[PDB]
Amino acid sequence: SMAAQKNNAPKEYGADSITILEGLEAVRKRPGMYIGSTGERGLHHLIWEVVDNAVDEAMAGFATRVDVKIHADGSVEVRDDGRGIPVEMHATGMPTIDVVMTQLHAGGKFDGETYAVSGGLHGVGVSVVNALSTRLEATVLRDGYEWFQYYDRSVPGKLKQGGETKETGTTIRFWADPEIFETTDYNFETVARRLQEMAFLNKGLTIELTDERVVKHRVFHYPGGLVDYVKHINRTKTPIQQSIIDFDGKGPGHEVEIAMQWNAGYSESVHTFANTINTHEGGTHEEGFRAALTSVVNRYAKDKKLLKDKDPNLTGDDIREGLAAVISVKVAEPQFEGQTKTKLGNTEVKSFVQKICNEQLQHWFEANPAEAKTVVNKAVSSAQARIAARKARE
Amino acid sequence: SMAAQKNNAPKEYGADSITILEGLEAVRKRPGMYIGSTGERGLHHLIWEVVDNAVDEAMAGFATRVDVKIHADGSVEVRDDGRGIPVEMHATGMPTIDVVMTQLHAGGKFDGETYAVSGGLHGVGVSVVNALSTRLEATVLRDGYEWFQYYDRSVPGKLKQGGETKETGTTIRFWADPEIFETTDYNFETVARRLQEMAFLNKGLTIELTDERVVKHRVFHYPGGLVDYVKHINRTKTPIQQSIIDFDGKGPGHEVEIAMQWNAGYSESVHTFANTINTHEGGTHEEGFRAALTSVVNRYAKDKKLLKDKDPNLTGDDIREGLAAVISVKVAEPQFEGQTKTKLGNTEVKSFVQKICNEQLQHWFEANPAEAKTVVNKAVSSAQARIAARKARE
Ligand SMILES: Nc1ncnc2c1ncn2[C@@H]1O[C@H](COP(=O)(O)OP(=O)(O)NP(=O)(O)O)[C@@H](O)[C@H]1O
Ligand SMILES: Nc1ncnc2c1ncn2[C@@H]1O[C@H](COP(=O)(O)OP(=O)(O)NP(=O)(O)O)[C@@H](O)[C@H]1O
Ligand SMILES: [K+]
Ligand SMILES: [K+]
Ligand SMILES: [Mg+2]
Ligand SMILES: [Mg+2]
Ligand code: NA
Ligand code: NA
Ligand code: NA
Ligand code: NA
Ligand code: NA
Ligand code: NA
Repeated sequence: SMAAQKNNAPKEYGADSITILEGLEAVRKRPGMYIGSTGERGLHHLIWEVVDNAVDEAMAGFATRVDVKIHADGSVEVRDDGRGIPVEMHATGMPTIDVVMTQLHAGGKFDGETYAVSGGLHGVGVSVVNALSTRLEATVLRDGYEWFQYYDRSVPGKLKQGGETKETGTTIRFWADPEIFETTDYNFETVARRLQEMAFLNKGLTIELTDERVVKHRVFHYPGGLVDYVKHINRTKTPIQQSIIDFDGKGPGHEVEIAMQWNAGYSESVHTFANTINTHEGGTHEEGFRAALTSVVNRYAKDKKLLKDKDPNLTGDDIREGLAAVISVKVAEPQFEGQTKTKLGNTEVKSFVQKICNEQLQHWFEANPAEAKTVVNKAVSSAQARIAARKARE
Repeated sequence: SMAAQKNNAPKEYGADSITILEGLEAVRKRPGMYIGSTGERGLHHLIWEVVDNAVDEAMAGFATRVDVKIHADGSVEVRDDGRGIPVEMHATGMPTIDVVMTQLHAGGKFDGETYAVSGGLHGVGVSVVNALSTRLEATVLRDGYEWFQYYDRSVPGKLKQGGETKETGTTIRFWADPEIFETTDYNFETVARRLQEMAFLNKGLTIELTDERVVKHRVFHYPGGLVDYVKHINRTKTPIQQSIIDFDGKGPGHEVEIAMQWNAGYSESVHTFANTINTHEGGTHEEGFRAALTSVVNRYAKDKKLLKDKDPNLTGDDIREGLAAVISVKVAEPQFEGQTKTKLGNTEVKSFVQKICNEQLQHWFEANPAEAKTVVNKAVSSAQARIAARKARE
């Protein structure tokens, strides 16, 4: 109708249509760019960023312990006994801790001088936590003293010098902003799972988790490393072989350890990591591993006549069904996909991991006929049963 | 030995250990944050960023056509007939096009005034393309004239006014930097696949692709939209039902269209989108869809006695085996995971999509017993065959 008609022509698209966000404004306006979502997944990312920085001190050899506490007030506190965040004035004229807390693309991980091998690389993590917290407190033990700083809705207060101490390290306590997050209710089992991974990947490290909100205490320390991680993955799954396969390899700027064992189950349990970061969606290290494994198993099965010349090749899916594996890459110059680091991008890590897996898995299969035969049996007998059922579909 | 021993104690960790990168320096130093990798996946991301901006003009209703050309020199040229990038001086004192090409977190998509619904939201895309190109040229048709700008290793030259024209729009041509990328060899089929998706999702839009490097020409225009996308997905897969299921729903700040059809094959072919962006790793819209579908099929199968009361429930995997589906969400305030936008994060979109799918799929199953029975048969007979084979494993 005439009455319904409105003056609703679109606004002019000009220079003033283009807005520039300040750094921390960009985190608050577009948190998904940095943490994926403002749901449970993104809330936990705040813990990951702070714990990753403590783990980076451990990987450098300075930290031996990470203490994580979820306080009754919903704040998270992460303590390490590493070198401490510098508090001396930065060239920019603020305390160095204020630089990292308030500036994007600021940090000590843009070269290999401070951390040779680190999960950190963007200079963003702790600034995101500050941006998306109503409050952040830091206690740094350095240069013979305690140092205290706080951030009030991301804005620094005045650095305060405390008492004398010979200890060094960093404590970060943050209050996730309820105006950003749909929930601030951390999941203890989610946090325990990730801290357990970090301990399995760093067999010298101890991590302690305490939840004071009204199991509330775990200690994570696994001197048996990736082999014990696979034992843990297979604990509910019934191993179909007595051995855990474990090997490593080294190239210019990169190393890999792989542990793996097949079970009686129908799930793929392949966990991939770079510099302790959980690359949930995989990437070049997982692709190299998968390529090698499918090649070695098919070559072995055909050589040993376990696969008929007629029979189609075993697929990656056929082979990885019932596989538990951990792939841990150490890389001087990681390429991660985004701040959530879901994938390793390094093109050179694909051929490196593929090469080491090809060599080590070919050797293992050749040297272990009884176990190799059971694994090939599993992969075949499954594929064969799946096809016979599919052909009986009416 | 004594001779092997070196003065290799680590450098002091102080204020000068902390470096701040300029914006485009951060893209060149850490391209993975923005494009995932410097391999083939990241190279193609440069095309995606430029084409997404043209698609955003089409979604706003200003552009009708996107022309993509891969030149013999390895440059990519993207033309749209939208409003043009503003060239007038920005408040910051440079031409507005220079602001978007040189500054991170700068753009017209931080509110809904310029673009109501856009894949763009970070103000980063075109600055990444510039940062990772040795050269970028822009031709803007606006205000009665052609305007020309170039960027030389990301640095703007002087904006030049050209001839008169009543036309409006934007052409971007960029030369991917071979010092950043392991390969600059674009894959025609990779580009064709993505442009085809954009056309299926925007049934009024025409996209043309030309490859002049020494099939070299495609036109993408699909007035049949998501229904014709599903027809295309199932073309090699043998539909097991005569219908394509197609429905939509609307809520405050969001809409969804879903088209789906089951086939005789053993693959899941579910493609999910938000504001035309391909959310390859899914997210809240895919989770809502999956939850609804598993609920509706199990409820239907039990109500109709197609599943014995004894029988275990059909799993999501059982149900989605042989499923072709397209989920297209339109959202005023998208939350994407990272600049590669692999996942939709919006918590409210999960319950929205789940609600619409629950209502529309329950209705479709009830109204279409012959097709519903065949789909349940497929899901059961498969699961049943898979289990019988697994139990015959020795
Ligand atoms: N627990 C810590 N101990 C010592 N130094 C730390 C600690 N946490 C942060 N830092 C320093 O602060 C810098 C900034 O940290 P952060 O913002 O998390 O970025 P990053 O770790 O360098 N990279 P990323 O985490 O990938 O964004 C680090 O590079 C260190 O130099
Ligand atoms: N083809 C185009 N036509 C008109 N305006 C454009 C075009 N390309 C870019 N722009 C403008 O330039 C701004 C910056 O673009 P870009 O750097 O890609 O960021 P964005 O599209 O806003 N967000 P994102 O792509 O998610 O980083 C856009 O928001 C528009 O205002
Ligand atoms: K920082
Ligand atoms: K921009
Ligand atoms: Mg960090
Ligand atoms: Mg864009
Ligand atoms: Na009107
Ligand atoms: Na580094
Ligand atoms: Na210390
Ligand atoms: Na030495
Ligand atoms: Na917007
Ligand atoms: Na136009």
